[PDB]
Amino acid sequence: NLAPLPPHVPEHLVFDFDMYNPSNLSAGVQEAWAVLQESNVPDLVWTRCNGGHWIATRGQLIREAYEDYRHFSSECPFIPREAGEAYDFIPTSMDPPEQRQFRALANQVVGMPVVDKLENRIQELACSLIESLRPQGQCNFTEDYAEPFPIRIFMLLAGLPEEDIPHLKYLTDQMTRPDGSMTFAEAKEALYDYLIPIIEQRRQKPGTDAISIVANGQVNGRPITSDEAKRMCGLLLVTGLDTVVNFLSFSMEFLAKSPEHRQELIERPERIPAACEELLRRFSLVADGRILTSDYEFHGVQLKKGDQILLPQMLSGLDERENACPMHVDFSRQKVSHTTFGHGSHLCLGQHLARREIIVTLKEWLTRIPDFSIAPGAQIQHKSGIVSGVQALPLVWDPATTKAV
Ligand code: HEM
Ligand SMILES: CC1(C)[C@@H]2CC[C@@]1(C)C(=O)C2
Ligand SMILES: [C-]#N
Ligand SMILES: [K+]
Repeated sequence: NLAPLPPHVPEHLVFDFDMYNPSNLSAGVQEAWAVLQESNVPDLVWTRCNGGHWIATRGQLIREAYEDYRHFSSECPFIPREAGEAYDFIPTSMDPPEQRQFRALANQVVGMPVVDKLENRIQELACSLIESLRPQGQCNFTEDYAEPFPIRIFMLLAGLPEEDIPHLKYLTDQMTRPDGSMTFAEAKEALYDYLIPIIEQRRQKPGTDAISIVANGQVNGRPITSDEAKRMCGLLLVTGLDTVVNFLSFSMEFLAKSPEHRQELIERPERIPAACEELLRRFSLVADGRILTSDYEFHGVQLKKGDQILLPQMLSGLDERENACPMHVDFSRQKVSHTTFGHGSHLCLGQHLARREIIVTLKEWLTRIPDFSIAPGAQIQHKSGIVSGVQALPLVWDPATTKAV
């Protein structure tokens, strides 16, 4: 239901947006969040949904808030409060100065130099998945590619068996888009239950995989603790299993619906990187936030110590103040402004991996299956949460229009 309005919040600022089930969800998840940017809606509103919390609705305030870690702390970054309180992943639950030492370690496992180590495997897996599908003339995109492609790359990098994917993917989904079977804290404890013996094993007998690297790592010249190792590795599983998986489906849904845009990339494949950036703006999908460390007046609004504020990464690039005609996809857009990978000191470490996976998917799919569409009569359903997503994506094509490479 709606939580009682706290005394410090003016009634004129209330807008009861539900981030886990927004009212306009049938029109598409980005469209549903974009209701927060309609002419009647203030820059900063309070929703009584999900325990009650602020929402910044415009890219200027979202950016400003992500920059100001002094007032807007990452200690409690998820809504609802019980999720944000339980949330203890590293580095994401930490503020500078303490956060930074852990970033460098995490960067060692998921950063640009590891994208180079994985380059050929990424390329090979994309091609082999797509070639297997190509003659079928149809697929369920979410299960047949969007999941297996980034997840199998992640499980390889982490040296975890592919048979563990259904369990880990269930747990990860409960943290970002819960179905009600588990609280965030239960899902977290089950993820840690999984990781504890693995971290033990790999500190005793280190391998080359990402878990071994983290668990035997140093932070600013000193040994990482077992606890600390567990809390990153937890973060890495979540990051490996959810965002790219969902983003791929938004992108491919759009391409299936937009022959002109597919055409553009088939005829001008050099535009694929710019196209990746524009889709990252248009189909942005993350929304977490921060907790107020003290009473603070922010843009004429009185925020109180301990208030949660949702700072939707998704909204900055959709803000017409940042990008003209923001719901239009324009691969030639001159300045693509977005905060899809976050903003400030927690800027996504995985972004170089993500872009590689997106760019590879677009190139290799369009090479083999240039001409495809949504299955006739299918209605595509989205789901909203910390990371929003696509429930299912049935595609079809004529195998006669495809090319085995
Ligand atoms: C399209 C795909 C992706 C999107 C949209 C995305 C988005 C984000 C966002 C918005 C944050 C910041 C959260 C905050 O400020 O509270 C973040 C942090 C992070 N991401 Fe990603 N991400 C993607 C892919 C990945 C991948 C594939 C990995 C793993 C290889 C990854 C690893 C991380 C890590 C380790 C952090 C934490 C950095 C820190 O807290 O200092 N991300 N991501
Ligand atoms: C909000 C995020 C995208 C960011 C990386 C994974 C994620 C789900 C987090 O818990 C922090
Ligand atoms: C990041 N996910
Ligand atoms: K916490």
